[PDB]
Amino acid sequence: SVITVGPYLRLHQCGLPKKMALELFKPFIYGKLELRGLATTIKAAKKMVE
Amino acid sequence: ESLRAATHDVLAGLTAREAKVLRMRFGIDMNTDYTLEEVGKQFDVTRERIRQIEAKALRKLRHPSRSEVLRSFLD
Repeated sequence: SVITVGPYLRLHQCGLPKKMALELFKPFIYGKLELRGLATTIKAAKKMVE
Repeated sequence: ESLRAATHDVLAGLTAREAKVLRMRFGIDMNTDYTLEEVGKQFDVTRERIRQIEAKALRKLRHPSRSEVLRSFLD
């Protein structure tokens, strides 16, 4: 994606859009959703993410 | 994978020889499935009783709270 400045950041971090965050970390999200039991199975986890 | 794990543990929840019946009638955790007469030979009781066992097991699992977790796999 396109970059923008955002001066207030600390030197060791970077601003990342949510929607990309979901797209990338989809499987991590599924794992955590199933671990804590908020979702019965992976399919319900997918629906809950969408 | 999740489905095989869940079905294995839920079969473990049911009785021994009925569980083996249901595994043998299908290919669950096993190779080619044998038709009812051959499984009945496997227990040496070879007749409609084997399908009686099948229907009784199915009936016994119909009761909710055990299969709903597997109900989730439908969509």
